[PDB]
Amino acid sequence: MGPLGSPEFAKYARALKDYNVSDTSLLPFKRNDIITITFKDQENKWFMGQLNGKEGSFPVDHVEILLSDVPPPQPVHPVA
Repeated sequence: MGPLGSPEFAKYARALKDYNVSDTSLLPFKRNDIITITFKDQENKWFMGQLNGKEGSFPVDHVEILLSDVPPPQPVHPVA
């Protein structure tokens, strides 16, 4: 064994709580939300994800990572 070859990566994520952002460049959402990880950033600080017509970023302080890439049961209600 020379180089470390291991399956250490991600694919999907689920917001653990509500997140807010103020810069027209982030991705705000609510608890229990599946954040479709579209592009990892620091794999520890910020994360580029997107969901219901939303695409931006969010800190790891409130988002889990789903390696199995399985779609969990999520609610759907467009606020008006």
